Amino acid sequence: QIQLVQSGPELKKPGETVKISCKASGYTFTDFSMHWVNQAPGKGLNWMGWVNTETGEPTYADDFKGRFAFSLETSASTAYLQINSLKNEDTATYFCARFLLRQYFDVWGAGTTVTVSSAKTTPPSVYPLAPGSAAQTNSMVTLGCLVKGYFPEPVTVTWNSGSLSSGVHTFPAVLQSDLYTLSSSVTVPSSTWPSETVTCNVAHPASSTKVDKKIVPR
Amino acid sequence: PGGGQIVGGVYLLPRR
Amino acid sequence: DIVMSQSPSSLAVSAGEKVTMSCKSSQSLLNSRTRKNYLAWYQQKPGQSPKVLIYWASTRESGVPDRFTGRGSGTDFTLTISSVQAEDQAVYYCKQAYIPPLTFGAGTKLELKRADAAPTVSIFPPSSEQLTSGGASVVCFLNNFYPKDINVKWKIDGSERQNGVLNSWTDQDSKDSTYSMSSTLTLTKDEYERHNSYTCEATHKTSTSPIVKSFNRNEC
Repeated sequence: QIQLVQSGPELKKPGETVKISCKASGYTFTDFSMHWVNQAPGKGLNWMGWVNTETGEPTYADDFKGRFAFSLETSASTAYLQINSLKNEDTATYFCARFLLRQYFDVWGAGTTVTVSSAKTTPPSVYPLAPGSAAQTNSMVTLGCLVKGYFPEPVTVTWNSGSLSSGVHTFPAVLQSDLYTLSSSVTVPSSTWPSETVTCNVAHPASSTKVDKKIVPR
Repeated sequence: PGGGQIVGGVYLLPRR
Repeated sequence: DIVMSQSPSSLAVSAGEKVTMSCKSSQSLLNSRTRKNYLAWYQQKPGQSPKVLIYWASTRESGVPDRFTGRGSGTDFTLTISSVQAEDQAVYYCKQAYIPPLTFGAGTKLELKRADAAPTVSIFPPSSEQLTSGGASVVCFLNNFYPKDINVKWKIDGSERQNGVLNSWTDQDSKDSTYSMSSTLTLTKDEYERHNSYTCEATHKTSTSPIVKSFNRNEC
C-alpha cells in the first residue's frame, strides 16, 4: 500500500559528494516526518536525523552534523539525502523511513548503498561450473556459476530466470585487491540434467554487463 | 496530519 | 542521549523453543501523562531493511505474529519469542523515541539450532573459458551443513595449498537453518598445467574422517 522507493547503489571516490532520493507513495507526504537511518557493513543502525515534511526543517544527530543535508520536493513527494566531501568511512546503506506519532517507523526504503573507494569499475567474467567428466552420478547434481573480477558490488544472479529458486546458494562476494569474485550453486535432480537445460543469469549494471551462461556437461 | 510533526514521546499529551 | 543496552549479543535456540532478550535504557522512557514507554522493537533479516514488531514498549504491531511479545516499563525492557521458527533468524534491535536523538541498541542475533548435518561436497575444475584467459579457478561447494564450524583444506598432488584461496559463507538458511560454504582456488593456467590431482577436504563434526572430493587434470 504505502511505499518508499530509493535510488540505486552509489560509487563515489573520496572527496566527491553524492545525493540520493526516497519517493513516498500511498499517503499524504506532507503529513509525516521522514527519517534517515544508516548502517555500515556488519554494524548496527544509527539514527541520522529527520526532516519536517510540512515545514522542510531538518534536525541532525551530533554524528551526522556537518556534511549531511536533508532536502525536500513536496510536489514530487520525495526526500533527498546529500553527503558532501565523502570519506572512506561513509560507506554504508542509508535507509529512509516514515515516522508515526506513536513514535516508531512503520515503512522503510530498501536502503541505498554508497561505496567510497578509488577502485575502478570493472566488468566481471562469468564462468560455468560443470562437474568433472569422471564425476560420479548421484540422486542430485550441483551446478555452478563463477562471477570473477568485477568492482561496484551490485551484482545479481539467477538460474533459469527464477524458475530455479529452491536449491540455490549465492555466496557473499569477497573483495580481493579492488576486485570482487562471487559464486553461486544450484542443485537439481540428475534425472533432469543435462536433459533439461540450466543457465545462470548474471548482471553487473555498473558495467552494463548482462549474460546468461548455459551449463554444458564435460 | 499537518499541525505539528512531533519527534519525541516526551512532548506528547493524552488525547483532547 | 539515552543509551540503549541490549543483551545478550547473540542467542541460539532450536525451533519451537522460547527465547527472551533484554534491552535497558540509561533513563526512563515513560511519559507519565500518556503513561506509555516509547521503546520500539525491530526485526532485520539479512539483506533486508528493519521492520517493527512492537511499539509503546508492549503493543504488538498490526499483522505481527502473536509469539512476539514486548514487556517492561521504565528502563528495563524485554522482547519474547514464544515458539521460534526458522524464519525468525535475524538481528533484533530496540529503539527509544522518548527524547531525541532516537537511539538504537546494538541488537541481538537470533541463530537456530538443528540436527547435525554433513555438507554435500562438490568440486569443479576450471572452465575452458577461463583457461583461455590464462587463468584457472577450481571451485569447491560445501552445502547445507550444521553446525557452522568447518574447515576446508586444498591439496595439489597431495600437498596443501594455502595461497590464492578464497572462501565465502552464507547466512543461516531461512527454512533449512543450515549453512553453506564456497571455497575457490585460483592459479595461472601455467601453474595449473603442471599438476594432476586437485582436492578439497572438509573436516566437520559429522565424521572423524574428512569428506574428500578430487578430480585429475588428466581425464579433465
